[PDB]
Amino acid sequence: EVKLVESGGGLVQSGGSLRLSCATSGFTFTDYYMSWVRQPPGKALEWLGFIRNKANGYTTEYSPSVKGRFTISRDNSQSILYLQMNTLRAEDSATYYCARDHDGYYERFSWGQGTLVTVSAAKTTPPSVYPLAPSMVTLGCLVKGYFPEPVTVTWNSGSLSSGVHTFPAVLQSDLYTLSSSVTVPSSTWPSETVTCNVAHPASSTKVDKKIVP
Amino acid sequence: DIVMSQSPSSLAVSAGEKVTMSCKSSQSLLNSRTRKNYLAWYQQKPGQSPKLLIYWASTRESGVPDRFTGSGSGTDFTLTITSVQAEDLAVYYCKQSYNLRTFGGGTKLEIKRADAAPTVSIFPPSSEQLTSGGASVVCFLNNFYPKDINVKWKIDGSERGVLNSWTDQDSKDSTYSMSSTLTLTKDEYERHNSYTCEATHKTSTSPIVKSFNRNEC
Ligand SMILES: C=CCO[C@]1(C(=O)O)C[C@@H](O[C@]2(C(=O)O)C[C@@H](O)[C@@H](O)[C@@H]([C@H](O)CO)O2)C=C([C@H](O)CO)O1
Ligand SMILES: [Zn+2]
Ligand SMILES: [Zn+2]
Repeated sequence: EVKLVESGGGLVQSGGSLRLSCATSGFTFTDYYMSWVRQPPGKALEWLGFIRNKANGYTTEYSPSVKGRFTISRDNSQSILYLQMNTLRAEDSATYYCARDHDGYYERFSWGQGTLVTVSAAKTTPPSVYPLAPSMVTLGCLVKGYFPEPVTVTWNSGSLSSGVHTFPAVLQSDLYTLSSSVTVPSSTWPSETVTCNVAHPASSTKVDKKIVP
Repeated sequence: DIVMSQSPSSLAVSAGEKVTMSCKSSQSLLNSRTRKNYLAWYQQKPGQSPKLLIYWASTRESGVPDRFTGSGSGTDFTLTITSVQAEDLAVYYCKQSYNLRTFGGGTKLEIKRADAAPTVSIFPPSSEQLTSGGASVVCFLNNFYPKDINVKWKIDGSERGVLNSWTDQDSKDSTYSMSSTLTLTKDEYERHNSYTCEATHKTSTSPIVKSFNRNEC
């Protein structure tokens, strides 16, 4: 099983620097070129650069959009890919993906989950998490007033996923708010517990909020 | 340089129907030596990373359903989906790898389905919010189609700090959902009694009305 996992994303100020990592497994790392691609919220994918395989001396190439400012490197002992970003600007705010690239034969990117980078002067603000309690019954959690993105919301630690709607965050007055609804049979709540699990990585916030009648 | 362009920007198609989308390069992607077109297609479902579907213009990656077919050559390429399914909702990107790599701007595919009325639910502010001086009232309008919908808030019968958010289309039932949040100060919240979310959607000339009264909490 191939695995690519980005890390390093978060909040950084304009003019500042940040380095992302991409840990890989499940394939012969040195045989492969590796690319970085980014995606601003709601916008298209943008290829940023690659680092070639061993046969090609692990050389780098970059899009003109970031050449001179971004640097790619790799650790071939541990199979980790890196992206060094300098002189960051608002336009660099995006989800950054690593992707496995060329092996000398195939033309394809055979991707990580992505790590979100936010370039802003705003401070880190943890969310407030509030329960939403009133056949089938609908419950929810309001995740209010946080910065930067993202947050994650699960219900009963992942065991409720069907009947879940998580509403995209919207920015108002320099803070994000999102909500999530879960719909279950009335026979099961409040008989059984329903809990939303909320995380905000920027503030290392972890919240479990039980929906109480 | 190599400019990649896609068409359409977006479209909607009913389940079972055929989808056709296009990708153009400013320069031929046909490599003389290998005789292959260096053009790949990726599918990006809501909240997910892109996934490889097609490469070398027409080679379908293992695990990808047969209903996806890549075609074309040189400067012009096509991704065709036959018998589209609800789960095919996604943005589709083409990407050249002839000279470094460049993505097109994507085609957003939505799924058309039968009109569906929303299920509306309203939620009073929690005591844990009120204690800090704020009062948010939330209304969920769930599983409707089409996407256009109107929400009005009424307080003591009078129309009125509102945060609206729509989900992406659902991959299973092709509906939308939206959340509407009205936020007041506790002081203002305590001056009124009836809080009402009213949803008007083309599925009925009657608004769906959900309310609660502060005195009943
Ligand atoms: C970099 C100079 C020559 O590179 C080629 C060549 O024969 O021209 C091709 C090259 O592969 C790449 C590359 O730039 O590294 C990546 C590949 O995915 C594709 O983009 C091709 C491009 O289509 C050109 O053919 O370029 C690799 C080298 C060989 O490894 C050795 O020289 O050859
Ligand atoms: Zn639903
Ligand atoms: Zn008033």
